[PDB]
Amino acid sequence: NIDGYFKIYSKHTPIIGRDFPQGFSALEPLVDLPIGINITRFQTLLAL
Amino acid sequence: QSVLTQPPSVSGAPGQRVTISCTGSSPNIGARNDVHWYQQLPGAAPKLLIYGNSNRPSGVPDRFSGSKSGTSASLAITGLQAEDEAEYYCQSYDSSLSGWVFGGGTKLTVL
Amino acid sequence: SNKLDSKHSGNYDYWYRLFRKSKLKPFERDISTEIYQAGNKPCKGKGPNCYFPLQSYGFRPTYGVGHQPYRVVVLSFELLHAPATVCGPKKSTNLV
Amino acid sequence: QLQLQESGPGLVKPSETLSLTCTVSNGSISSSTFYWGWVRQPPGRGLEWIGSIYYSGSTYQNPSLKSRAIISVDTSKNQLSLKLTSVTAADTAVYYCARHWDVVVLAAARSWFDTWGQGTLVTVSS
Ligand SMILES: *[C@@H]1O[C@H](CO)[C@@H](O)[C@H](O)[C@H]1NC(C)=O
Repeated sequence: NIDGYFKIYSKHTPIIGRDFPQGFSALEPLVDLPIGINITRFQTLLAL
Repeated sequence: QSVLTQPPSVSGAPGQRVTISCTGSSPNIGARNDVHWYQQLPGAAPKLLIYGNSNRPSGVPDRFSGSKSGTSASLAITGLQAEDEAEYYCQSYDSSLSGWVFGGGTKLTVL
Repeated sequence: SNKLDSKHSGNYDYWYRLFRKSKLKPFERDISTEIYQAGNKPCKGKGPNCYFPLQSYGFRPTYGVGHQPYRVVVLSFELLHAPATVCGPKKSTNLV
Repeated sequence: QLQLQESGPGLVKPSETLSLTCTVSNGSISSSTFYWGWVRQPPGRGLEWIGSIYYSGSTYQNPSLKSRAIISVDTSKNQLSLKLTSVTAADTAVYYCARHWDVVVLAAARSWFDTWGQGTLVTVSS
């Protein structure tokens, strides 16, 4: 959250998921939007 | 009798920068001689914009800025508008002919 | 706009308020049908001493210049220190 | 404000004298400070200076058209007169009376044309 301007980077690696991979995977930016508010806490949502 | 060389035509987008250049030969117009700039709407009398290579009369917008260096002289236009399309002329004094001369006339087109 | 807000036999669709308990703060909407008080009576109705807050903008194709249905659209901008959201159509040129 | 009114026959047969005259309003041609001159511009070409003339009788004049252009001035009727002889098909242009070349302070190289006439479209045809 530098100077507002929320940035999200993501890449979905295909490596099975049996363990945390040791290989190198970069991160390509997805969105960059002028949110303009301060962020300090961060939660997560679940499904049903 | 065109001792001053001008580009036949030029074009640009509205609200953008365009440069109009005018130069003369060496034994002809020299460093001391100054270059004035005239605008001619179609079917109208030519109108003065810049004299003294850096000065403008009353009523001429500050957008039209010109400069002369050595022999070459040029104009700079900022904030181009649809009213700026006209016939532009560069003119100065030729010491070899003892008389004034005019440029070939450049076509400014707004896109 | 005399082609949309005017018609034969008149049109009284529009309304406007001339009687309020006080002034209107800028950028405020005061949608209410409250009978304005005259004197000290708590009356709630129409007639003498009891005036409806809003009147009509009855428009017709045949009026004077000052009585025409003028279409007014006002634009308010927030030119303050904030991230940009709306900006002008920056121009483009050819490539060459 | 200074106005210029110039007139002349817009059609002239080939090979005799062509004659126009400019009028000065809200001013005086006797004004010693500035010069006065004629500028012609053929259609589809650039401006061309044909000569400038002072009130006394001293005349600037382009050497290329030395043998054909005569310019005269009178201060009584405030009239700027221009004559052109041996007119051929290459002389079709629109002529302007111009005021320029301040004498008191500017020099002959920094002189700029300042006042322009409305123009008269003059052609030669058979
Ligand atoms: C003479 O010329 C100088 C510079 O060109 C100028 O400052 C001055 O006013 C002129 N004086 C007269 C009387 O023209």
